[PDB]
Amino acid sequence: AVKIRLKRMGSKKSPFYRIVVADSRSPRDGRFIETVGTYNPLKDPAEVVLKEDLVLDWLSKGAQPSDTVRNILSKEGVMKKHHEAKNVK
Amino acid sequence: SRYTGPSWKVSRRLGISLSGTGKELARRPYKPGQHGPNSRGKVSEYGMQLTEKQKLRHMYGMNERQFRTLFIKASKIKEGKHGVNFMVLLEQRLDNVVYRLGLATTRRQARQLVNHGHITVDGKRVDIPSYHVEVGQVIGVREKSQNISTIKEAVEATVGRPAFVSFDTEKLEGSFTRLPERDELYPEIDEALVVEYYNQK
Amino acid sequence: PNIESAIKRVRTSANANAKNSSQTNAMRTAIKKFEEAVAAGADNVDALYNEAVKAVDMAATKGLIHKNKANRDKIRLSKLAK
Amino acid sequence: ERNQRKVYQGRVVSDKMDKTITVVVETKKNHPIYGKRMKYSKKYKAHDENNTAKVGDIVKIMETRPLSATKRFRLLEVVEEAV
RNA sequence: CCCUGACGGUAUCUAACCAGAAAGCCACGGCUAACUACGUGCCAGCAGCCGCGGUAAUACGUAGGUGGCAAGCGUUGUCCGGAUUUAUUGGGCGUAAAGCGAGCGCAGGCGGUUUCUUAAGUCUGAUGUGAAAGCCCCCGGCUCAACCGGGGAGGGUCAUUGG
RNA sequence: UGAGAGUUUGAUCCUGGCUCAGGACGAACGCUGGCGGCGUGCCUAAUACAUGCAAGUCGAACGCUUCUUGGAAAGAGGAGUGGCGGACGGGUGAGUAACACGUGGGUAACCUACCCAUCAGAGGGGGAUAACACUUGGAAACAGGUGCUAAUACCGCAUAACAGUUUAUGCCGCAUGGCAUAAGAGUGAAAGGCGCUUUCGGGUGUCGCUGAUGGAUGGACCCGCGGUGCAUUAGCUAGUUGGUGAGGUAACGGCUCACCAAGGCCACGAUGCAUAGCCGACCUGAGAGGGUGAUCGGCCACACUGGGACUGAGACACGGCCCAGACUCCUACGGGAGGCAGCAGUAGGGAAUCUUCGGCAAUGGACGAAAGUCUGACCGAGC
Repeated sequence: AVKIRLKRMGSKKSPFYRIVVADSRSPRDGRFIETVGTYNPLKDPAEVVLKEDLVLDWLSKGAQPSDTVRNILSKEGVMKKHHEAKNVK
Repeated sequence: SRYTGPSWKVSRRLGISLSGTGKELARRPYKPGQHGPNSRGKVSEYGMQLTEKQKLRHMYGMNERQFRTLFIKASKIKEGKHGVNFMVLLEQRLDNVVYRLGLATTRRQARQLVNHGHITVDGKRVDIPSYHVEVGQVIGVREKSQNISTIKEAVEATVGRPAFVSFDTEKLEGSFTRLPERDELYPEIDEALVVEYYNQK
Repeated sequence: PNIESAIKRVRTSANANAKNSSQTNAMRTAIKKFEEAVAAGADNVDALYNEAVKAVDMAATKGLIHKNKANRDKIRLSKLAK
Repeated sequence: ERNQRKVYQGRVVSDKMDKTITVVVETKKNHPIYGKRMKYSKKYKAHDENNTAKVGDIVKIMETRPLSATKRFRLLEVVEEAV
């Protein structure tokens, strides 16, 4: 059950998140496999940076996003590309 | 803490004016206390390095932790010397900028003006006196309420305006043109005794 | 036990143990029943070889021996009779 | 098989056991505080299909998998025989 | 399109009023910056090491003054430095501490000149790896700073393969 | 980026010890205290633990039963059979001087639920049981007996070999051997639920079910080298070291057996005794070094003390079972119950270390088609 989920990295009331691919048994801030982009809930139009050439490779191997990761992966047009590669060939 | 004492005993103990040449050492140029006029024998070469350090620390009214951190920071430049870069970083603090510009007579008055929230850099207010003013930033006088008694009068009587300070007396904007030099800055005390004082800290 | 779900696991696993042991003993006696007839040199010797093979195979689909144990078993028996 | 195991070199030391020989591989390594180079030795056990090689031989061995409680190597070839 | 905040009427911003509520701890004979009075009389006491105290004590106890730091200041305990005082870097053995009373010798350590060869040590190139956070370098965000984020270097006595 | 000083003498130079001037800390205590921000807070007894909470969920797998609106459909409760989860997350450092850990490799000796892809199936039968109803013994915890009942619960019969194994062929590798193709022999599975079209339509969407192969992810085993004191600790081993075969395991192997032999390790420190979780890192130093392994991340070990297995993809199991032991508690004397090194909290030890708080709004986790339900992880507040 590989996942693609968020990981908290702020101070106390100014949170920040790294987008990371981890085994689902791991702790939220513990071990992971690799990091895939960044996400900032402040900064009114929220800031996303991500590689999007590893997201498409993990997605095709059975990794699965959480609910917020799917929202910010569709705002970037990554889910459409998965759609157009899988069920189109 | 900062300091509130008689501020003039301080100059009589360093042997330097500290207040824009306005004379605290006019009468009785000796030290305070009973044993003032009756001086005594020589002073070590520890007393000399301590006296130089205290001269510089009391010039700009700061505390010992902050003085030492500023000194440690100036040591990471490696472009020039280490006492020159120190005494130049010392000048770029928002209190000296208000003193040099001319909106205040003393440095204590300038400190209270920047503490009580009457000045602005680039339009935005800034309240804390240890701020680091960079080169080319017009610091202003809170165009909300610039009609105060003492600021007005202390803009008129310009005792000293330097060769690195720019200013216009209508909008009340000033800025540093570029960084100063030792010839332009107290070539009287030191920067080598102070560097040695921190070798064995 | 304290937790309600820990109390159910006790009876569930007790029942699983009961039937698991029953079926393992079934398999073991089938195999031994073949061995005691190949050590005698008796007529009706290929039929019980077949039956022992089938016994092992069925135990492997009931989650009782892994799958490699079954390959090992069928190999050993094959080298004894056929 | 594109991955490769480890081969070594040494002189045979014991040949009493049946099908097994001890080979000493020798090397020099330095001292951590002071500089100079000391010599260092460790013994290996290797497998012998027929109890061939004898003492003083200079052999090569290769890493296999557990063949007993202690032996992990096999005998590749004999390079130079003692007389 | 529509729908959800425990913190919490929290941070923050604007108006009026008032210098009014907000400074202490250690030291002052030499090391080591900062001295005069009075009390007491080898007593009462002080000390990190030198050492003070028996009638004019800058060394004890108070007062006035002065020095260092400051919402803290001193004291005890633990560790590294100063300590080249275990010395690879980086010490010594005539008299200061220190050549076994003398030989013979197994293992070990170190070895004259030179031609060809090898490549174990030695030197060097390329590839993999040495997590993240830390120290460090550049850049950026909280009114500044602590703090927070982005991109790098560094760290192996490491492995493989080619000179 | 390498600063020194006092102190042996009547005076000196050298040797030499002792002391001081710098840093830092999970610190304690004396005097004294205005605020905000970010962090930190049982180092001692791995001592004994009152009280509350820390793991459940699914009615779209299945039969029952109670209500609110004699036949009525919905909404809200109750226990039960069945699935999945409870091996994660959270705590502590007692044991351990060894493949435990770090770094570098190997497995042609290996396993892997949920997740992604591919190929092929999904046929036809049977016997029960809890609940429920009645009934016995019980101080209780709880046990039995009779009768009826359901399923994705359970069991046989069919069909499937792409799996393993053996034979021939071709190619190949670092011994054992590996890959691909052809045959031969014995054998092995499976389950429905909710919808759409519904002329009988007999079709179909979706989620589940069985067999085989890959990926991913997680685990297992073997090896080189590296990090502690004592020689006022020199001998240690008898499944011990090797071979033959047999059993056994996911798997190679003295892993365990029967037989055969007499080997193995040690001054390059075996054996024994004492102390210690290991590392990224942290403090100090000009460097080489020296001293620590608290907050945070990774690996390991333990769960009142000591043995064992069972269920399961995975445990020899942190709020599971069985036996023994010490301790505590309830009893009608026949007997029963328990384990804060989870979060708070208490008594005790100590120079010494916090509230018996709010919420799942955010991030992560379990189950469910989903709304959702659970979460002392965690996000906040208090000292």
